[PDB]
Amino acid sequence: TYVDPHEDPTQTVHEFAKELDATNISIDKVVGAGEFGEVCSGRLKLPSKKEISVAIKTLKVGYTEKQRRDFLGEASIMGQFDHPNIIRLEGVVTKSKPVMIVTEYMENGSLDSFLRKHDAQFTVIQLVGMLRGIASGMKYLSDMGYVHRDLAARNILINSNLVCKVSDFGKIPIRWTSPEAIAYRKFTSASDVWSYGIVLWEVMSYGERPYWEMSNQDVIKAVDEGYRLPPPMDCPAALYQLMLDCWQKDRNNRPKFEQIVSILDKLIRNPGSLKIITNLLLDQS
Ligand SMILES: Nc1ncnc2c1ncn2[C@@H]1O[C@H](COP(=O)(O)OP(=O)(O)NP(=O)(O)O)[C@@H](O)[C@H]1O
Ligand SMILES: [Mg+2]
Repeated sequence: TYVDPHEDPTQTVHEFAKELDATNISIDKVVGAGEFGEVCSGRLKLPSKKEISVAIKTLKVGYTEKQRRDFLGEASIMGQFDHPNIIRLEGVVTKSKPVMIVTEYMENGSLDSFLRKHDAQFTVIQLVGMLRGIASGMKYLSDMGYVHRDLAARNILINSNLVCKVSDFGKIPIRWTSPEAIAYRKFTSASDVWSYGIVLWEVMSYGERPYWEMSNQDVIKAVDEGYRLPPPMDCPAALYQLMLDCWQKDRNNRPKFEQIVSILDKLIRNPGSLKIITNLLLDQS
């Protein structure tokens, strides 16, 4: 079971995060920018003396106490999960400044941008492998009682071996959010399943934006009317059906993450199944 960080004296992070000795951290280069400061790549020397690659996020100089709480709050969530398809927290640095969060390094970065650089260049089995990993991570998160609420290809990271891992544990990504969650903030693991369907579409579309640049009001209305994203080019029928199933109007009719993992495992085991190949499309009822 997950425990929601919220009134601890200062750190609920140390309950779920190792304090690292900064002598064990080396910084290589800046690789991104976040809400709270820079993201860099580097190396961590473990207590066993093994050295691994890591991503390092720093809290900007002159941070507000709210910024520090939000920053470290991500770590306090992430550190509750230990799963091959959820980004691994190596630890935090809080006893010296800048404050740091250290995570496993993912060489190929965010999944959406990675796929956009490789349009039509992976096999269907490679894409299904990516999707299976994401579903497996979500199965564990849902098992722990955690609703992600931001599941999107931009919040999945991918490593040198194409292994995909759920990231971003911080209103309202409209394009990724279930109709009931938009309508009245009904967030459940079934709303994450909806989001997963959108990620499935993103992956099979090589990082096309869901609903393109449609007005948000039109995304909301169109989906409510029963319209759905169309099958990506050369999309296996099995995978488009899985998207449609994730996008059922009635949240109780959507598959559970365990079922999604099972469906994808069957496609991996019987790759011939993927050879059957399938503007918004109306599929009311
Ligand atoms: N563990 C990691 N390994 C390698 N690169 C990473 C890692 N974490 C973050 N990055 C890189 O840093 C970028 C920004 O980090 P991210 O976790 O997306 O923070 P953010 O606050 O969501 N900012 P953005 O995604 O740019 O709006 C990502 O797109 C990656 O390229
Ligand atoms: Mg991000």
